[PDB]
Amino acid sequence: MEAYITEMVSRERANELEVYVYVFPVYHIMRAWQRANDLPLAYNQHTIMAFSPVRHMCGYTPMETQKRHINIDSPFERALLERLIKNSLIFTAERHLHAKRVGHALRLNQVQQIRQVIIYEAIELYVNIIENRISIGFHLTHQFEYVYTLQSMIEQGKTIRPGMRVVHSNGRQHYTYTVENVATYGVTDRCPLLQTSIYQYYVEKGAQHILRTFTRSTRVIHVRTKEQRLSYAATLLKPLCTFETMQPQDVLNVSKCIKLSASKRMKCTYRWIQQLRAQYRHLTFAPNPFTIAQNGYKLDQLSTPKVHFHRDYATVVSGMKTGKLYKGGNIKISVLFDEDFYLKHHITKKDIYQFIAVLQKIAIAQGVNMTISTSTKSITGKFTDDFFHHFTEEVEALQPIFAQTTVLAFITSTHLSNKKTRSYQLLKQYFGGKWDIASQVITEKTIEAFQKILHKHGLKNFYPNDEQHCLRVIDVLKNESFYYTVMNILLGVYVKSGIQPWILANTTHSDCFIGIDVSHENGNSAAGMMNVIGSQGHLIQQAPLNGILAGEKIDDTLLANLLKQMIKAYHTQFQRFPKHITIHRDGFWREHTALVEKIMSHYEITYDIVEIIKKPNRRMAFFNSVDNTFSTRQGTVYQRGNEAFLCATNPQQKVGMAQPIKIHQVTKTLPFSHIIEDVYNLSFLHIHAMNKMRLPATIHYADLSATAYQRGQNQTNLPFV
DNA sequence: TGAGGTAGTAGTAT
Ligand SMILES: [Mn+2]
Repeated sequence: MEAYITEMVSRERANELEVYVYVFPVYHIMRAWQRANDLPLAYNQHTIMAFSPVRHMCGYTPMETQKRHINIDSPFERALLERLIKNSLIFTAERHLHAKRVGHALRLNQVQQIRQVIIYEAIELYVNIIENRISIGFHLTHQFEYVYTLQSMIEQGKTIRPGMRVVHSNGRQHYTYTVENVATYGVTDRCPLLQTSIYQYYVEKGAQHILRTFTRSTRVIHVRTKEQRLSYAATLLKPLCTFETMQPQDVLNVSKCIKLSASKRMKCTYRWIQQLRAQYRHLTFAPNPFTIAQNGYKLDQLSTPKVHFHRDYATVVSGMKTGKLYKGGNIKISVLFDEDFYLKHHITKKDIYQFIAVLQKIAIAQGVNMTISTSTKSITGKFTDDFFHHFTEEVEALQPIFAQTTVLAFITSTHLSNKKTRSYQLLKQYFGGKWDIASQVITEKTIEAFQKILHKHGLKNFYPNDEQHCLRVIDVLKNESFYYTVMNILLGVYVKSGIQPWILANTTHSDCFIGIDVSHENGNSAAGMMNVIGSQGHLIQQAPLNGILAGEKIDDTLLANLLKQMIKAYHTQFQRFPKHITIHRDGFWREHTALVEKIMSHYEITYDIVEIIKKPNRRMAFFNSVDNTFSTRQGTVYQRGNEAFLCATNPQQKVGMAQPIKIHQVTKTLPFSHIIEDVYNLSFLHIHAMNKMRLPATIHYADLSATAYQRGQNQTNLPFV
């Protein structure tokens, strides 16, 4: 009943390894040496490192050669030794375990074949030197390949098209290409760039077992990558297998296969790692090197925080069941009903308004009183099927109608999804973007589910302005699974109209939180800076944060202005300066710390900077020796120095296994345990959803805001539910 | 788009 991680710590030391170093005044030298000598090597700017002497120099003379130990005071040599260890492990895996290097991973034995789709297990490896100790980390994954070549595809009657991505796969070979155009040259005719025919090229390079499969019926396919413009036969190329291109039935089955439980995933990972280390011999490990005791980690268990609605509650769900919201008020809603509901799915405006009435009756028990606007009688029927085909042309005149209100847009899913209409994108970029008008979209699927559940019980006649019937519907929905759908819709409306459903019951150790998230994509790098002003969970402001481009560091001046603005916002809304500010960064802190120090020393505020890593590429679990099963516990921390792994979620077997979060503190103002607890506790502020998110609010809402900003979509401040 | 979880969809040959 002990904790495990997917890491190993070597029993040697970084400076106790005897390595050979060559210095040149150099990729091609290393390639020639690997070709001639069959050894693992590594390179850097002008240095080559090896575990054994290189016999054949291939006509190259280094100035000096040493057999020695590395200097652990130089990042250069530590990185070089890490590369050498990684390459030696890859070399061992390729020779003694039958692995292949595909992309950045090692393909392993095939595990399942589903309708001309092959699933291969894979694994990827990481090497780091942590204070004169060598640590090896490893992650399991999956890969997919077809069975049929392009020659079989052209035989079956299909047509090859430009822009399709294809793969050349053999033993110890793997290459990725894009189809340019099918050529009519044929194998017999000489290829223009090849200076001869494909058959002649292969027979010069060795006929082997490839020319035997060649025949005059095969075709020649051009290939376009970068500028090389390769070209060869259709017998060797295969279409790429990826979840995007796979057929929906294959997508369903393959997704059902690559979603393994904790036990299967961890047992497979450890089985292959033990097989690999039975052949590796440059480093040694314990008989069981996978426990956290062997890795130097400390184990801590966190507890669930309490939340505040009007009294303290153990969980969010119970508080939402039988509580009143932290900050209620009045909400002015509207309706955007398209006649396509009635035309295609036989849903009338009367049923929509009965649904909205049930929403109002649910909301009134939570201290929220929302009323329908009176400007929904002039237009009557305006959102016809032709309206959505001219949304940009017909949207301008509707602004006075929907001014200062929250729009409940009832739009059919086809209009939202179809590329000709693009209802969701245009609706968001107009309402929330140009007019700052919140809106919650509901598709016909939700209303059809509601009607089906009504039909299951006694529908009767839902009279308008009837209390007994709406109370009965509320009671029947109380035990339904559609209840969470209703509650998520209501929470979205609340947050988009300035309602705060709950806060943290207890105050955090820090006084204020600032979250930075840069999500660089294409040629426009938008970002979102937050300020969770409360140590209780409140939000005060947000930032545009879009000048930065190409995902580099934030400019010093803009960062200075943004922290100044955030501090001023705290001072104005609290009438005092905060004692301590904790900064959460999404990714790696690449900003300049001197400006932060100067700015927050001018105001006499202590600060801490914390990095949160969304994808640590590691997995943690508890092994139960009695039953031989791996499990996971929410709120588990592995601690080593100023780095930690946190389990902040509890999924079930049908979806997979929990993803840990990695936390890294780069300052020393506060204890690390307090920082870990704050990160965990800010993840219970999912005021938009009934079920729990994994990241803390400072960066979850930051990534949502940045995503909204890139797409072009104290008053309302979180209109992105 | 009712919402989250996870896991890949991610993050020198011719
Ligand atoms: Mn939403």
